Amino acid sequence: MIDKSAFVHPTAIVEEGASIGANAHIGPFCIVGPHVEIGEGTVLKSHVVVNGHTKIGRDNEIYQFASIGEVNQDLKYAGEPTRVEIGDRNRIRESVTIHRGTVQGGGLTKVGSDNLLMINAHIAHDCTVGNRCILANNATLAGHVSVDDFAIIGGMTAVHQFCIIGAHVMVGGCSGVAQDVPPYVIAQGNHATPFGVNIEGLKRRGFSREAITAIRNAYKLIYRSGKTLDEVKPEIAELAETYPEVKAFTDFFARSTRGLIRH
Amino acid sequence: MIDKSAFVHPTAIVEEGASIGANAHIGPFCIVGPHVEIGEGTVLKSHVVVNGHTKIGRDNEIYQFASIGEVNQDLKYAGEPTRVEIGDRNRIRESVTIHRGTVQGGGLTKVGSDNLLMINAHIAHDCTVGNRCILANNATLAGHVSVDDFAIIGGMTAVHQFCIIGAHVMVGGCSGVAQDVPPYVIAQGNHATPFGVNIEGLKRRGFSREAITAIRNAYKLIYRSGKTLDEVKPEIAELAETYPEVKAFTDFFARSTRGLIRH
Amino acid sequence: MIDKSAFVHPTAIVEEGASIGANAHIGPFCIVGPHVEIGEGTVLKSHVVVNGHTKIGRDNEIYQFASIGEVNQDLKYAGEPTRVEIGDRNRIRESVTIHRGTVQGGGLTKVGSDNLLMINAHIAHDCTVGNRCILANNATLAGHVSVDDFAIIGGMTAVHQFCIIGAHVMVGGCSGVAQDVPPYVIAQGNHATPFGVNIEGLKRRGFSREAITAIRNAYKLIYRSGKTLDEVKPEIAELAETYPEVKAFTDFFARSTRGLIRH
Ligand SMILES: CCCCCCCCCCC[C@@H](O)CC(=O)O[C@H]1[C@H](O)[C@@H](CO)O[C@H](OP(=O)(O)OP(=O)(O)OC[C@H]2O[C@@H](n3ccc(=O)[nH]c3=O)[C@H](O)[C@@H]2O)[C@@H]1NC(C)=O
Ligand SMILES: CCCCCCCCCCC[C@@H](O)CC(=O)O[C@H]1[C@H](O)[C@@H](CO)O[C@H](OP(=O)(O)OP(=O)(O)OC[C@H]2O[C@@H](n3ccc(=O)[nH]c3=O)[C@H](O)[C@@H]2O)[C@@H]1NC(C)=O
Ligand SMILES: CCCCCCCCCCC[C@@H](O)CC(=O)O[C@H]1[C@H](O)[C@@H](CO)O[C@H](OP(=O)(O)OP(=O)(O)OC[C@H]2O[C@@H](n3ccc(=O)[nH]c3=O)[C@H](O)[C@@H]2O)[C@@H]1NC(C)=O
Ligand SMILES: Cc1ccnc(-c2cc(C(=O)N3CCOC[C@H]3Cc3ccccc3F)[nH]n2)c1
Ligand SMILES: Cc1ccnc(-c2cc(C(=O)N3CCOC[C@H]3Cc3ccccc3F)[nH]n2)c1
Ligand SMILES: Cc1ccnc(-c2cc(C(=O)N3CCOC[C@H]3Cc3ccccc3F)[nH]n2)c1
Repeated sequence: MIDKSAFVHPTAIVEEGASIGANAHIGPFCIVGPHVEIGEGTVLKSHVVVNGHTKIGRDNEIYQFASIGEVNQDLKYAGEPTRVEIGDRNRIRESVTIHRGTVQGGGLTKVGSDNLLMINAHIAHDCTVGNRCILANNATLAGHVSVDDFAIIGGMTAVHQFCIIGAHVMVGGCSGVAQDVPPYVIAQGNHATPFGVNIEGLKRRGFSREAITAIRNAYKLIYRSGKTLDEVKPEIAELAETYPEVKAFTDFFARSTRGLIRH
Repeated sequence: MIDKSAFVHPTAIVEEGASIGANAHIGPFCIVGPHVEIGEGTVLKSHVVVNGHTKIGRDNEIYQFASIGEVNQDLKYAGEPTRVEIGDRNRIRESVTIHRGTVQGGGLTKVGSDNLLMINAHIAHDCTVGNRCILANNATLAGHVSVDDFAIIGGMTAVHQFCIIGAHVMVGGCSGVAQDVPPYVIAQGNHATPFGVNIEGLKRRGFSREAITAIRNAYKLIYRSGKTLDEVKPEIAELAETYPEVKAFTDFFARSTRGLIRH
Repeated sequence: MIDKSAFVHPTAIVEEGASIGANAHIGPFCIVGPHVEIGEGTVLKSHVVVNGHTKIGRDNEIYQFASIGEVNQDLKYAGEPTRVEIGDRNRIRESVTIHRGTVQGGGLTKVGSDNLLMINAHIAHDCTVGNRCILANNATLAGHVSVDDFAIIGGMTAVHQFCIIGAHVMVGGCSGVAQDVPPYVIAQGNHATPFGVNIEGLKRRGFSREAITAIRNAYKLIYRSGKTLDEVKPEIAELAETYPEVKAFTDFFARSTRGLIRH
């Protein structure tokens, strides 16, 4: 159902069954498939393809030549009716691609809210992007990658399948990420290695002096103490008893499957 | 001539003289030039530009915002009527570009069959891509590059002009290839260097234990023996007398013009 | 005003107020905003978006899926009416993006004449590109970058914000530029470092033997003498008293804000 207050350009092709919310705008030469839902106030500028079983939230801005919901590039995919979910107030720039999930990977590619996906960023099948993230130009996620809240990935950088980019991470440009990046960490290189705590990001986001200190101490446990990760996990959990921000490490360790990036 | 069983969307622009085969599908807002031939069952999803003297085989899937047959980026090119040939059952993803040849380089850009060209892959003028290859996102070939059968090139990787990517090669992501890559070799880095035989690929493709052993021994001759390439060529040819798979090296050496990638 | 000799395809959407010059060509499915000016003989092939306060010169060739004048990606930008200027005889290839300026950065993104911007090159807000430059595929400029006359940037290479790529520079592919590159210098790597004078480029462009020698001597002052930049500046200025080509260094030093790339 197309809301009576939505605008659908006469050259756009919105297939019967698509749901277009109030005050949405479907610009010229857009294609919107029959299983697409576009939330209130979302704008497709022009020349946008949205198809598949794809739900898009409110107040998104999707720029020309983006492809949202499309068949993924996993050779295992065979046409099953998988899904994309995109939240609210995202800015999805020219030529961005966001691909539907695979049955094998759980069936869902998900993007949260308030993200900035720059030109030609790629969100592969079964990726999970959180809130307030930035993918710079040509930042490329293989399948099943997690980009956690507030994480930022610099231009030309690619991430190997299943890797986790932890919350508040900053990955430099021109980098290649092959393992998991703990929350709060700066990473750079080919392959990417850790370069300390993203102190400036935490400062700007209202983390206290005490919390940043505890996070730096947890970083030192992981990377400077010389202990094994198995040894430091209970020490990090102990630290989190006083500084709850440190629990992000514990939660991340439980999800990590590829080991941590290391010097 | 447009086959009576082809579908041409009313918004597509197929110029008189284009040949569109049985059960092909030309989606919305596609442009097809008058010297284009599109084979039986091939689909142009939407927003595809195909022009030049360009022949496309059967059962291809070409995704939105791809540009096939276009004027190449070689400053030497002056508008001569050069050609593109594309085979069968390729998957050519969003924003892929495949450019026509140059007179100077032989007049022909060629792609075989059963290839997967991921988002924004670039096939420059006078390139030759074989069968069953994979170019991952943003993989970029300069002019005159050969990508031989079954070779795979990882995301963000670029290849310098005239280089050969040998059969069954695996080039990692985030790499820059400046010299020729012998068949069966894993290559990675900036600039790319060899990292052994692509054993897993050969195993999956039905190579025998004996053949893989011979290929590993030829690899050692090239890279571990410490001899010159001129010395090892007859030794590799001798080995190929028993193990025909090793002849791939001989054939490659004869085409190689840039020297081999080396540690 | 649309010149009576301009061609505007019936499927193109040229908003009232756009200025389209004599013998310009606006191809199918192009969108041209009301504050756009397109000069005599310029061609938009098809599927081109041009908007914003954007002035484009004569005899340009702009290929499909390019976005010229669009809202920039700087989170500081808030919709102010900033500008793009593009000169004459540029070749702007598929998927190139050129974004409008920011008030904070001066309000203007500028491109000169006779440039070749290859597939998916990115010109960010407030960049200044000169004349006769080449950006290869996926070459990506952050905001406020200067690319001076005749400079060339190889494929997959990105440039950090505010950096200057000096006149006649050659930056290799697969590189990441984080500081300023003096005129006449070859740069390569991640991060990019200097590799001597671009002798072949200067030779082809009519620089004299004496001028190239003086430029090589200025390069040695900067990078081989072991002196500080403050010491070498008057020595370079002294050299420029005889060889005016060396004044390019002086002019560059005055603009440089990020320090020079260094071994
Ligand atoms: C420095 C870091 C650089 C990172 C660069 C990342 C670039 C990502 C670009 C976006 C891609 C994304 O949209 C799709 C994606 O990631 O799909 C894959 C899917 O996430 C995965 C898991 O579910 O499975 C697949 O990847 P795998 O590598 O696990 O696939 P595979 O095991 O089927 O191997 C694919 C090909 O590689 C060959 N191969 C494999 C291993 C080997 O050792 N040698 C070899 O040749 C093999 O013969 C086959 O032809 C999937 N691929 C394919 C081609 O099917
Ligand atoms: C770590 C590896 C990274 C690899 C990255 C590869 C990225 C490829 C992107 C796709 C490009 C492809 O679509 C087109 C292509 O490759 O064309 C060229 C064509 O394959 C070639 C051969 O036939 O000839 C040309 O390349 P060359 O480098 O040989 O050209 P040229 O000799 O004319 O030089 C081009 C410019 O470089 C300048 N130059 C050259 C040499 C030098 O030492 N310094 C210098 O400034 C020279 O002044 C001129 O302005 C062609 N180029 C141009 C710009 O005309
Ligand atoms: C090896 C070299 C690789 C280079 C790769 C370059 C890729 C360029 C791709 C094209 C981008 C271009 O079109 C737009 C652009 O460059 O805009 C920026 C604008 O040129 C700049 C100056 O005017 O300002 C901005 O960059 P900054 O990095 O200065 O921005 P910021 O200080 O607002 O920080 C942005 C985010 O980074 C976070 N941050 C910052 C610093 C830090 O230490 N940690 C951290 O997390 C911070 O929380 C915030 O969410 C602008 N960005 C944003 C996202 O607003
Ligand atoms: C020296 C160095 C080393 C590695 N990388 C860089 C580098 C990377 C970006 C870049 O991609 N950015 C996108 C546009 O906003 C500007 C910037 C913001 C940003 C930074 C880091 C990660 C994600 C981001 F969004 N700029 N310089 C610089
Ligand atoms: C550790 C490491 C080092 C270098 N590179 C990598 C790396 C490269 C890719 C990648 O580009 N792929 C495309 C999507 O399918 C997944 C994968 C398949 C693939 C691998 C290699 C070459 C071509 C390919 F198609 N993933 N990790 C990883
Ligand atoms: C060995 C090495 C190291 C670093 N980089 C390379 C490398 C880079 C390009 C490339 O991007 N080119 C675009 C297409 O014309 C061909 C070439 C011209 C060119 C060269 C350098 C800078 C800008 C350019 F336009 N080819 N090889 C090679």
